[PDB]
Amino acid sequence: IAEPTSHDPDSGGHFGGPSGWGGRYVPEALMAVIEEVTAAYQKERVSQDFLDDLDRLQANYAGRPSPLYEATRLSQHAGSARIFLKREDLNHTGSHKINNVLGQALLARRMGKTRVIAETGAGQHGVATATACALLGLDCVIYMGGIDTARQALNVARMRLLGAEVVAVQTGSKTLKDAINEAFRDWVANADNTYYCFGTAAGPHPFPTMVRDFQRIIGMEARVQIQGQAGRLPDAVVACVGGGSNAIGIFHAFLDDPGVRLVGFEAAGDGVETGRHAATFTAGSPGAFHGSFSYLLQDEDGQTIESHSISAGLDYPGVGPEHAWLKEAGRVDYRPITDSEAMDAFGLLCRMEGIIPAIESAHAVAGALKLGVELGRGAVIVVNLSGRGDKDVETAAKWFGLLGN
Amino acid sequence: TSHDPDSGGHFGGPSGWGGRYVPEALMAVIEEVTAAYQKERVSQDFLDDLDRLQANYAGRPSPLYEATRLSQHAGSARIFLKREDLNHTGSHKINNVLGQALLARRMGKTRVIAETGAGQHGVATATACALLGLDCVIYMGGIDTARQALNVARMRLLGAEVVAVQTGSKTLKDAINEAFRDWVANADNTYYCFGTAAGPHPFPTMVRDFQRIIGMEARVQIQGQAGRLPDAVVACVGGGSNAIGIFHAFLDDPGVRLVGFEAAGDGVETGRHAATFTAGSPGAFHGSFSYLLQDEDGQTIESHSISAGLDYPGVGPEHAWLKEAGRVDYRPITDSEAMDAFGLLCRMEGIIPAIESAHAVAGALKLGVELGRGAVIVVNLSGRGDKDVETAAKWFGLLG
Amino acid sequence: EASRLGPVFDSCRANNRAALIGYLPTGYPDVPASVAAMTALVESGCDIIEVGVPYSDPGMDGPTIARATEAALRGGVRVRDTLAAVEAISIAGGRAVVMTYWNPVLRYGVDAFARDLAAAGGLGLITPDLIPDEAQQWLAASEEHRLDRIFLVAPSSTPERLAATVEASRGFVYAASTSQAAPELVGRVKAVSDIPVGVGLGVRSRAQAAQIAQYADGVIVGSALVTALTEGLPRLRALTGELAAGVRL
Amino acid sequence: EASRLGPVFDSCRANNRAALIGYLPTGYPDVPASVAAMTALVESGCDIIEVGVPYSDPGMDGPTIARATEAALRGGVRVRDTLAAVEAISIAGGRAVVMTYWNPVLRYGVDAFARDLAAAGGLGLITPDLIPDEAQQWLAASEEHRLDRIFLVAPSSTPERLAATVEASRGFVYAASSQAAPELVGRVKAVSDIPVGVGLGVRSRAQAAQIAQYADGVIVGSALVTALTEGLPRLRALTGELAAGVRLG
Ligand SMILES: Cc1cc(F)c(-c2ccc([C@H]3[C@H](C#N)N[C@H]3CF)cc2)c(F)c1
Ligand SMILES: Cc1cc(F)c(-c2ccc([C@H]3[C@H](C#N)N[C@H]3CF)cc2)c(F)c1
Repeated sequence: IAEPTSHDPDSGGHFGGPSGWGGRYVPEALMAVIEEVTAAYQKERVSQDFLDDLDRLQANYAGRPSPLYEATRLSQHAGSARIFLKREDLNHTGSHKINNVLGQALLARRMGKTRVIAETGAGQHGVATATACALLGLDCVIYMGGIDTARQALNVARMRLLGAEVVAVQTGSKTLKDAINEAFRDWVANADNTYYCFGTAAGPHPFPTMVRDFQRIIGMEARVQIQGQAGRLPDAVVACVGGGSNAIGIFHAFLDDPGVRLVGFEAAGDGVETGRHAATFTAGSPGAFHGSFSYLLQDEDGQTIESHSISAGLDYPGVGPEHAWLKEAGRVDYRPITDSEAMDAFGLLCRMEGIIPAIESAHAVAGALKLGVELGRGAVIVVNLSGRGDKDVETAAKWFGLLGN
Repeated sequence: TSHDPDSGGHFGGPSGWGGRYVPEALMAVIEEVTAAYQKERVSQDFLDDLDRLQANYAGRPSPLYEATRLSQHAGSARIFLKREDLNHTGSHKINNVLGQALLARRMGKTRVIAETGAGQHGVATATACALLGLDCVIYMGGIDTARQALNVARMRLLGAEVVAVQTGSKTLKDAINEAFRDWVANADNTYYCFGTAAGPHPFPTMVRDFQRIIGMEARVQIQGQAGRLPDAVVACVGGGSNAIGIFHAFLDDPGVRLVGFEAAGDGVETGRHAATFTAGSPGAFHGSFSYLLQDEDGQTIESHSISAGLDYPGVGPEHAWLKEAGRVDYRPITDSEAMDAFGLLCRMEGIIPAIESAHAVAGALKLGVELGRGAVIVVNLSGRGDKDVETAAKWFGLLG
Repeated sequence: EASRLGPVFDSCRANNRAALIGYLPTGYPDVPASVAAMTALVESGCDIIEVGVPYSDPGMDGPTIARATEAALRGGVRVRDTLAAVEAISIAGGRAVVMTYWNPVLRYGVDAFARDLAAAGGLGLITPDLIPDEAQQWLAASEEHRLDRIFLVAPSSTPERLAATVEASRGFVYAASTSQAAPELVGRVKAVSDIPVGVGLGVRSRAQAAQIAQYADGVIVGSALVTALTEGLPRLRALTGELAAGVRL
Repeated sequence: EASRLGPVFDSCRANNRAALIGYLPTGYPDVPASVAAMTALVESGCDIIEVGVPYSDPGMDGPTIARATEAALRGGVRVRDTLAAVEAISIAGGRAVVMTYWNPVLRYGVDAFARDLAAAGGLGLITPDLIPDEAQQWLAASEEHRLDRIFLVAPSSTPERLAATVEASRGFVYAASSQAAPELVGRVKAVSDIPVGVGLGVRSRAQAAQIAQYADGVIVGSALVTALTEGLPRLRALTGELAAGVRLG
C-alpha cells in the first residue's frame, strides 16, 4: 500500500539533522493550521481509503499511468545515448502539477476545509488548483502577480471558467514570490476554513514531504517502465528543478539504486555570471525563505534577489529543502541550463519527435542531451517531460522569429 | 469486415453511399493507397508499430471517467466521458494521423499533405510527420490562417510548411480542394493524409479503422466500471471520424443507442448552421456520395458554427448508411446549448472541453433527462478546449 | 450505332485538320453575354462547343476558369441556363456538348438531365469527376437518350484503367494534362482504340493548336477563351479565328 | 538573573501605566531621517523602540510598513544601518530592540549578530518568523550575549504552543492580533508573569488607553510610519498622544 519513509524528515520537518534543511520558518499565528494539516496528512497518507480515492482520480480522471517514450530520433544529438521521456505532458491539464492538486484537494475535503487558496506564476498551478477545486466542489481563490495577470489574459479566463476567483497582487515585485506572500497572508487570516494548496515541494513542514509524496507516482511508474523497455535500471534520471516537485517525484523511486545518476537542471537564464538567472544551487546560498531552510538567491544582507528565466516555472529564487539535503549528501547533482540551451532543446524535440515540450521541461531535455554526450553510446537516460508546451508556443514562436513584426 | 464496403467503396448496396467520385488522374494513387492499406491492414509488423505508438507516444488507452457532478444536470443519468482530450496533441485526430503516416512511410512516399480548418488536423499531421521524418505541407484556409497564427506557428515549430489558401471562400472545404489539386500533381511522392472519415474509398473505411480503438476500449471500460453495456453512446459529428470511432464496437449491441450530435449554429431554422443530416441532402462531394449542405442546383452552401471542427458542409458516407439503416440517430445542437455545456463541464468536473465536444455533452444532458435516473451514457469527449478558451471567454464576457 | 460527334471528326479528317473544341462557362460574365459568346464561337469556326456548368467547388479547373464560374455563380447562374445555351448553340447550327461535375447532375436527375440535354440539341457529356466505375446510371441514360460519354484519361492512368475508360467512352476521349506527356497519352489510347482523342494543354496560340493537331483528333481550348472574353467579345472572335487556323496546319 | 527589559516594565507598573513600545523601520525615508525619527521617539515618550530591519519579503508586515520597507530597500538600506540606528538610540538615552525576519540574521551569522547588537547597546530581538522550534542557535546566542528574546503568540495559538512560546521568551511576549486581544493576554498571564505587549493597529490615544487596561505594553508601528510620512512634527504629536494613553494615573 503506502511506501516506507526511509528518506523522510524528522517530526520538525528537518532533513539531515534537527538543525538541517526544511523545518518551519513561519509565524506562530500559522502554527495551528500547519499542525492541523500535518496531522491530517499524517492520518490520510496511511489511509487505504484515501489512497484508493487518489488512485481512482489518477487513473480515470488524470489519465495515469503516463507512458515512457524512447525518443529514438534524439539519440544522434545526445552522443548516441538513449533518451526515455516520462510523458507527464500527457496528464490532464498538461503537467505533473495535477498530481499535487489532486492530493491536496482530497486532503482539504477530508479536513472539512471549504475554501482553497493557491499562488501561481504564469498560471500553471492556478489552473491546476482551480481544476481540482471544480472537480471537488471547493471554493477556489488564486493569487497571481499583477505583472503576470496583465500578461496572462487567457489563464485568468481559464481559472474563471473553472469557477475560481483571481486576485491581482500589486505589491512587491508583483510576480510569483509575491503571490506566495499574498496567499500566506490570506491563510493567516482565514485558517479556520481555508486550505493553502501549495504549488511545489517547498514551504514549511509538511509541505515538502506531502508534495513529494503526491509526485512519487512518477518515479514509481518510470522505474517499472524503464526496466520493461530497456531491460535494466537506467544510467541516469534527470529532470528540471524549479521548486523541485517534478524532480523529486521522479527521483525518489531511484534513491537507493546505487548505480543510477540523479541530475537536476535549473534555469540559468542569460547565464549564471550575468545575474539574470534562477540557478539557485549554482549561484545561491543556504538561507530561510518561504517557510523552509534551503538554498535561495540572496545578496550579502539576506535579501531576495529577483530571478529571471525564459520559462515561468523555473523563474523562482528558491528551491525545496529535500533537494538541498540530497545535494549536500551527494546523491544528486544540480547543473545549470541557459535560456538558449533550453530553446534549442525545445525546438529539437518539436522537429525530431513531434512533442512540443514545456520550456521548463526543455531545460531537462537540454541537460539530458549534454549528459548523453558525457555518458556515451548506449547510455539509458530517463527524462521527466514535466509538461506540454502549448502554453509556451507564443514565447517559442517569438524566439524563433515565427511571428515577425 | 461485417460493416465494410464493397471493393468499390460503397456502403449499403443499391443506395451507393461512398464510392470514388474523383477524376481519373487520381485513380492510380487511390488504387495504390487502397492496395497498400489492405496489405498493411493484416501485417503484424504494421499493427505492432501502430500499437507501440498509440501506447507509448499517444498515451493510449484513454480513460473512461464517470462525471458524477454532471448527473444532476442530466436527469440523474450517469454520464461517462471517454477522455480523448487526454491524447497527445489533445484530440482523437492523433489516432488517424499515426495510422496514415505509418502507411505513407510503408508506401515509400516522402511527402505528406493535409488540410485543416482552425489547425487541429494540421497540427496532428505535422506531429506525426515530425515523428516519422516525413516532409509535411499543410493547406489552411486564408480566413483561418489570418486568425490562427499560433497554430501556424505550432506546425512550423514541428517542421511542416503551411500554405494559406486564397482560392474559393478561403475555408476548410477550400483547403481540401487545394490539397486535392496538390495530390493530383504530386501523387508520385505524396500521400494525402485526410482528416476525417469522408473522401473516396478507401478513406472513410481506413480512417474509421484507425479510430475504432476508441470504441473498443470504451466497450471494455464501460463493462468494467458499470458492469453492463451502456444505454447510449453519443458523439459529436463533423465529418464523422470521432463518432464512427466510438460507435463501431457497439454496432451489433442491439440495446445500445447511438446518437451523433451535429452543429446547429444559430439554429437550423436560420441558415447559419452545419447540420448536415438535419438540413442537408444526398449528393456527391469531396469524392464520396453522402449527405451535404447544398442548394437546389447541387452547389455547396456555406456552413456556420461557433465550433471550427464541426464547421464542414459534408459528412462521411458510413454515417449516411447508418442513418438510412436506422442504427444511429443524428440530432442538432445549437451554439448556445454547446456553450452552456462547455461552461457546465468546466465548473462541475474541471474539464475544459473542445467546443466540438461540448455539442456531445450538451446532447448527453438532453438524452439523460429523457432516459431517466441511472441510465448509462458514454460520451466521446473528442478534444480538450484549450484552443477554445478565448472563444468561450468572449461568449461568457470574461475579457476586459 | 455511330457516335453523335462521329460525323464531326469524320468531316475533320476528310479536310486534313483536327477539330477545334472550345469551352466556355454558362453565365460569365452573365447568362446573355455567355450565350452571345458561345454563338460567336460557332461563327468564328469552332467545331464543338463545351458548355460548362459552373460548379461551386471545381476541383479540376484552373484559376482562370474557376474565377469565371465563381463570377457566374455570384451572378445567379442556374443549371437550366446551361440547357438554354445548348439550345441556342444548336439553333445557330453549332454542335454543343456539356461539361459538368457530377453532383449538379445527381441533383437534377441523371436520366432527366440526359433527357433535357438531348431535347436541347446537346450531343454529349464530358464528366471530369465521374469515372466509369461510378457511371452505371450515366451509361444507361447515355444509351437511352443517344448522347456521347466523353470520359477522361490521364498520363498516370494504368493500362487496365485506360483501356476500360477508352472502352466506356463514346464520341471522343478527353486526354487531360494540365511536354511529351500529351502525345504519349494519345499514343496509348490509339494503341487500343480508334475513338477520336481530344487534348487540352492550355492552348493559347495558333502555333500551340497546330502542334497538337499533328497528333490529336481534336484541340481543346478553354482558359484562353475565357481570358479573351474578359477582354471583350471582339478579342474572343479574333483568338478563335487564329485557333481555327492552327488546326488546319 | 533578570531580563534586559525587566526594569522598564517594573518602572511602568510602579507609575500605573503601560510601556509605550514604538516601531520604525531603518532607512525610511532614508537612513539619516529614520535615525532622526527614532531619536524623536525617545524624546517624545517611547519607553522601548522597535528598530525594524527592512526585509525584501516581509510576510507579516501590513501595507503601510511594507511600502515603507520597500522604499527603504530602494534607498539601499543595509543591515548594518540597523546596528547604527541602535547605537544612536542608546546614545540618545533610549532603549532599542530589533525586529527582524530571521534570514538577515542567518546571513549575518546568529552569534555574530547577537554580539554586534549587544555591543551596539541593543537589549533584545523580536523574531516574527522564528518560532521556538527553530530557535536553538538564537537561544544560545541570547544567553551568551544577554539579549531578550521576544517571541509572538496569536489568538489561534494552541494551549501547548502558547505555554512553550511564553516559556521560551524573555523581556516580554508579543501578543499580535473584537475581544481577541484581552483574551490572548489573559491566556499568557494564566501561565506566566512575563510582560505582555499588544499590537492592535493602534493609531490613537483612546486605543492605547484601552490596551493599557490589560497589557503591560502597547505596541505601535503602522501609525508611526504614517505619522513620519507626514513629517517629524506629526510623529512627535502622535507619540505624545500615545504616551498620554498608556498612562492610567
Ligand atoms: C505552503 C506554504 C506555507 C507558507 F506559510 C509559506 C510562506 C512562509 C512564510 C512567508 C513569509 C515569511 C513570514 N513571516 N517571510 C515571507 C516569505 F518567506 C510566506 C510564505 C509558503 F511559501 C508555502
Ligand atoms: C482523401 C481525399 C481525396 C480526395 F480526392 C478528395 C477530393 C475529391 C474530389 C475533389 C474535387 C472534385 C473533383 N474533381 N470536386 C472537388 C470538390 F469535391 C476534392 C477533394 C478529398 F476530399 C479527400
